[PDB]
Amino acid sequence: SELEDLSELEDLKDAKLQTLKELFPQRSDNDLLKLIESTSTMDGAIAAALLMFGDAG
Amino acid sequence: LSELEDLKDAKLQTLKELFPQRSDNDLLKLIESTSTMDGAIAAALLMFGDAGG
Amino acid sequence: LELLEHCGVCRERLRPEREPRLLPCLHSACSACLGPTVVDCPVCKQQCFSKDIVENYFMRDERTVYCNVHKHEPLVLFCESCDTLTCRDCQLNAHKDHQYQFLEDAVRNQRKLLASLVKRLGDKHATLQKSTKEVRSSIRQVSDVQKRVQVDVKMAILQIMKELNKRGRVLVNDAQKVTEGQQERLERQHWTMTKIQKHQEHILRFASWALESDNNTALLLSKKLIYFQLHRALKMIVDPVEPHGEMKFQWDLNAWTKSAEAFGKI
Amino acid sequence: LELLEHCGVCRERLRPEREPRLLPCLHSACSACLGPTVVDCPVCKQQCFSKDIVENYFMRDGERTVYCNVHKHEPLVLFCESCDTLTCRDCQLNAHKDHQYQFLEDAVRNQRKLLASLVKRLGDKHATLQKSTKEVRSSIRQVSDVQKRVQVDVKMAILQIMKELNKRGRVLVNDAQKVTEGQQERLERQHWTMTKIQKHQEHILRFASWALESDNNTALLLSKKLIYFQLHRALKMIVDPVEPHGEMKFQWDLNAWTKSAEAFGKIV
Ligand SMILES: [Zn+2]
Ligand SMILES: [Zn+2]
Ligand SMILES: [Zn+2]
Ligand SMILES: [Zn+2]
Ligand SMILES: [Zn+2]
Ligand SMILES: [Zn+2]
Ligand SMILES: [Zn+2]
Ligand SMILES: [Zn+2]
Repeated sequence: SELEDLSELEDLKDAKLQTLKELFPQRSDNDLLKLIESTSTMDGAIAAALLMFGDAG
Repeated sequence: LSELEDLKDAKLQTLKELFPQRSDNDLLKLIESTSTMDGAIAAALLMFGDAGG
Repeated sequence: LELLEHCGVCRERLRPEREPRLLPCLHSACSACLGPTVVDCPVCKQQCFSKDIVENYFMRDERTVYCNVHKHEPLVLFCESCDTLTCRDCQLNAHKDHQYQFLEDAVRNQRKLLASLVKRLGDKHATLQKSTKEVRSSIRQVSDVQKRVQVDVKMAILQIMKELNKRGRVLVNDAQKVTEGQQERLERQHWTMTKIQKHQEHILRFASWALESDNNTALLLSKKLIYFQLHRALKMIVDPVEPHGEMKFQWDLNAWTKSAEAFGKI
Repeated sequence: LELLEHCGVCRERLRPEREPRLLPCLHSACSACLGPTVVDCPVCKQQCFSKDIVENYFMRDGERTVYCNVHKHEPLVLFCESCDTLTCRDCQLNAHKDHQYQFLEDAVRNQRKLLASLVKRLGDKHATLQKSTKEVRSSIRQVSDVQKRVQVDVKMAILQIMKELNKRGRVLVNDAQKVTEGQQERLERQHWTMTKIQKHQEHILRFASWALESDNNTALLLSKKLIYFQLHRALKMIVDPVEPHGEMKFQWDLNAWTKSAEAFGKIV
């Protein structure tokens, strides 16, 4: 059961990564990942951090 | 006691100075009723009788 | 001055023929000013019966007045045993070998004693004339004390209001900061939703057109099912669910009005 | 609609001669719009190397035929089920020898019927977002109106507290005012006394002064009234008033307890 929950968690992280790609796409994936881990994967706090380092559009 | 008599008569003459029309026997009863305070006597004088300058 | 010389109600000049009389209260008026038992003053009281009323003798510019009894024999002499004056006949009659004196010496002595009386009484009426202004200023001073307390109270009130509005608007700035931080979050979230909806709407619009053209296009279409379904996995788990920040700032206004009135009464 | 058929920078109609390529982000543009390692999108990003960039095949209305990658003029018509894509007859004999296999006609029907299911599901999902957009848009207006209204509620409650407090203070002020003017009217009798006494003394005094100053054949007129001059001089000699002093306690009747005021104002 714990392995099933882990394989779910993986997709849960990847989906938020895909949203980041839809939003600000030009920054590398290896860059977005360190931040979605930093944020502990909050759907809006991730986006706020994305606005933080990078630029302002 | 001959001092207290002049002490009373002084205030009596002062009342005659203030309101003179009122008789003397009348003013005596009031200077006794007040126990001879300088101003409370003038107050009780405004009380009964004319009370205007 | 202008009022002493004149009479009572008529204010006529001192006419000696007017037989003017002088009251125990020292006013002077002709017996043609007031006629009627005990006689009273135009200013003071009926301070005495008519029996103690002397006619005013003021005959300006008849220097002489003659004795009561011995008719035309004038008084000049001073009966030292009777405090008053007599003519030569009474000092041979009534005051025979009564100890005797002349006018000059007793007049000088009486003037010198009355002048002393007058001087000391003037020095005392001067204390009156000064204590009058003293109490007159004390009255304005007490009235000013009332007014100055009236202002002191209001200014203590207003200083209390000042520091209170400081300590109240400092707490109001908390409502400012919160409301605008929650609104910063709401702006962020609406912005995210709008930009993501537009990316999804572009993806959806293009895919929808590309599919709806399915007449004689199966050749062109079948070449791209891979990347179609790839961006469909992109828009499939797009991963945003609307949270809602509940309103509990309604339960943050400290409205204890009863405590306020209780402390403001005293 | 008007935007898909057209190209990238030039917005040319889909010219098959234009060699239009299709990027991973699904936009389309001719290789004459963007030439340059990893190639990026005019809208999105460099989502993929140029290696994963296929050319757009949209030659509308006689190229219903598209020809295979390897076997030259042998066109792709067949679908390799084991490779998710298409091949011509030859690839299915060589590369896809006995590889699980499907024909276009059945695979196209089934694939259209499955992609339409995916599309209907994603459309019914995106409707909920086209609704939640307006949802949050109105939530902003409601949150801002409620923020302004709570911001005004606090202020108006404070103002009402202040109104009633000022009433209840000004009341005690008027009370002290009534007390003070009562006390002054009571102490006022002393000026009354002083004035009337001064008048009697001034009458007598006027008289005395004139009486002495006239001395020409007035020893007679004067000598008669020494007794009554000294009698009303006994009247004005013992006049009998002593000035009292009303102590000032109006300085110690202001309730200056400010330390309590600040304490009760801190919390609210
Ligand atoms: Zn007259
Ligand atoms: Zn009089
Ligand atoms: Zn004699
Ligand atoms: Zn004689
Ligand atoms: Zn172009
Ligand atoms: Zn793009
Ligand atoms: Zn195959
Ligand atoms: Zn082939």
